[PDB]
Amino acid sequence: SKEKFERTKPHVNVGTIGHVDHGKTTLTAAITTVLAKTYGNTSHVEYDTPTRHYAHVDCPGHADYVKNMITGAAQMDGAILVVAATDGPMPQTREHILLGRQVGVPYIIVFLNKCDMVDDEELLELVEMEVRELLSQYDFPGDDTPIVRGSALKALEGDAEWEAKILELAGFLDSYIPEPERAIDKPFLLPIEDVFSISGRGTVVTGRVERGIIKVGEEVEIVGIKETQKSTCTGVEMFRKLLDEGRAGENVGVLLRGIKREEIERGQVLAKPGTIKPHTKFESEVYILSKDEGGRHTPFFKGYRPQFYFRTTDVTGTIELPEGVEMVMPGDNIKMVVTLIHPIAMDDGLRFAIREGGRTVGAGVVAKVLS
RNA sequence: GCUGGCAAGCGAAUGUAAAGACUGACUAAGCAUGUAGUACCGAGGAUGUAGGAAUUUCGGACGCGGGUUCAACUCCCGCCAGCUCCACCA
Ligand SMILES: C/C=C\C=C\[C@@H]1O[C@](O)([C@H](CC)C(=O)NC/C=C\C=C(/C)[C@@H](OC)[C@@H](C)[C@@H]2O[C@H](/C=C/C=C/C=C(\C)C(=O)c3c(O)cc[nH]c3=O)[C@H](O)[C@@H]2O)[C@H](O)[C@H](O)C1(C)C
Ligand SMILES: Nc1nc2c(ncn2[C@@H]2O[C@H](COP(=O)(O)OP(=O)(O)O)[C@@H](O)[C@H]2O)c(=O)[nH]1
Repeated sequence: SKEKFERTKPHVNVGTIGHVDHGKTTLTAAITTVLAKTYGNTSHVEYDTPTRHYAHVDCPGHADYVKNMITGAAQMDGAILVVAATDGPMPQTREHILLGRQVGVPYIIVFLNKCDMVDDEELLELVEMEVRELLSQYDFPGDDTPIVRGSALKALEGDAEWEAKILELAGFLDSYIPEPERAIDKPFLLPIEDVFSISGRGTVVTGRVERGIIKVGEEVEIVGIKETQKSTCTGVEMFRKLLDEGRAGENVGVLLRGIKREEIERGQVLAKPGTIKPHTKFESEVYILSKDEGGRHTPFFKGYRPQFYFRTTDVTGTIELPEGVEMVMPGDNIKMVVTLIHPIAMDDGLRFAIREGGRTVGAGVVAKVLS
């Protein structure tokens, strides 16, 4: 809160969701150190590339942390698959790539650690070919993707070769990730993802601005679980730096006045007044396929109670279908009505995720609202 | 049925009552194929192998949902209702 941030080199979000205990934290720390040297839980570090300013999100690679990882990847603009070159693909890596494809991460860069732990020039190529084949078979891009090999912990050790290699890694990261599209057309909207309580400052809510801008001193409305209320913003900041306005697409922390830590939970949205209204039941078309798209095999019936993940959080919901469909067997391209317990401010065209038993069943697009 | 040959009175003895074949227009009365009928049932005949009565039970409900030992009413998971532990300072 002592640095006046300059809105140059537009913000781009990059997230590392690589394999567990394969060097994600070490890799991001090494990247930050080498960039700050040559240029002068979800860990949100930042670094200013000469091309663009990036915010690096090291997400937890644990399966049980998938719920917050969903927002971390939806938050994310470019994925970094961090994997060891001595073990190759893993079930955890496959789950992570499936989640990334289901959340819609366009650009992914593969990094191969433990390059020097292997005294050969064929095993590294074999594992690179294997991961490339995995990407090409799991609906991912192919030979037009920069694949990065090298050591993630020696990048911090005194060297020159690996420093140059990681600098080249950062270069094509910023090359392969062009200027992203921002949605500052509609009024301001920001889904909440974390809450902090600053002693002497107050409560601050973190998140990626979905749309619109936030000027210092603007009135906004909290809409979400069990509550729709009003508030005032004072002191827009980003990564402990002074800001003047907050564009859309970057993870920022907005300071709210008259906010209670227990009263405000994750799942709500800070919108412009009179824009969106929370609803508990709405009509949506489902896009489940027969068997090979996450959906189950046996022809289940009504009363299904899945979690409907949204931009922020999820909630257990019920589904009702119009007459003409005796069963709700997988293969549901039809429209139905979904009722949720916790009301969340929603708009037409919203894309949500249907999940159950730790696996995604199908997608859904909001068609109408029944309040 | 009027008549039909005549006895019987015109108010007397007092009546055999078969009704199928054959020609053809057939789409019964333009118009597709005909000599007995493929229709229509309703108290005329039959199904009784399967669905209705009893009779063994499958179905359910211990929070729901389902991929689970079927013996599930906690044999595998995601939630939600409480207890605890921390991560958690734009
Ligand atoms: C994943 C949960 C959270 C997502 C959040 C929301 O997802 C979304 O609502 C999203 C809507 C598009 C959503 O609902 N996703 C969540 C739910 C739905 C899932 C989406 C997308 C899919 O389409 C039916 C999606 C995989 C789709 O398959 C296509 C190809 C198939 C790939 C293979 C893998 C699959 C499945 C598979 O079963 C499979 C296999 O076949 C062989 C081997 N092993 C496998 O395991 C293509 O790759 C498309 O991408 C939006 O992206 C929102 O922006 C969001 C981020 C708020
Ligand atoms: N030998 C070797 N070890 C590595 C390399 N990259 C990462 N590591 C190991 O990975 C560990 C760091 O794991 P960490 O990032 O904290 O786990 P994660 O966050 O779940 O990915 C370190 O102890 C390193 O020994 C590498 O290139 N070579």
